[PDB]
Amino acid sequence: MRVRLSKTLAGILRHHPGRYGVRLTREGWARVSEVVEGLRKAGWSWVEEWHIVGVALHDPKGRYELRNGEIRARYGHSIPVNVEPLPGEPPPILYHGTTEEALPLIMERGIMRGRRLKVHLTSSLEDAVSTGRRHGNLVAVLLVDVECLRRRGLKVERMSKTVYTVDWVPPECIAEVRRESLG
Ligand SMILES: [Cl-]
Ligand SMILES: [Cl-]
Ligand SMILES: [Cl-]
Ligand SMILES: [Cl-]
Repeated sequence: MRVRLSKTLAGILRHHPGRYGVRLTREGWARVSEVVEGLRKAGWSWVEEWHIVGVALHDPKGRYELRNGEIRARYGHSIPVNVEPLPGEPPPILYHGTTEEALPLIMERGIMRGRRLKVHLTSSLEDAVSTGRRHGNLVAVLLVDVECLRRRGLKVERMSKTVYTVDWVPPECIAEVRRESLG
């Protein structure tokens, strides 16, 4: 964390900009120079703007967006911001990675947001597993019926090539559960 630049940047842009001296607009935008200065004040003496540009442009998932001198995270916020969705229709199945410990409550009342503003879904099975493992448990992957969501009046918004958001996933819209412990 304190050694991982992209992980630290995601935290600044999604959860806690103020303690790095970073101001965000209500669309999530930060000045890259202000991000670099905030990281340097926090002890990252070697960080330069070309690092932050590369964290964004070489990110494998499209976590970040640049615009002349500014940067934002496209999704994952716990800070209230508005990010406009990308064009594109979601595929019929999306994945959500979680823990086996969370399954009984998910089965009762669905997937609900944690600290983030929205529930996040991915078209990449690999990424769903990686995300579940961050919750540090036996990983469970939920296969989510996207048109079930839309039939329930939930908008499914594309925030990056592979990541989509929704307010809530009703338990009826969970098509399949795959448990790590049974692989
Ligand atoms: Cl968001
Ligand atoms: Cl708005
Ligand atoms: Cl926007
Ligand atoms: Cl999420």
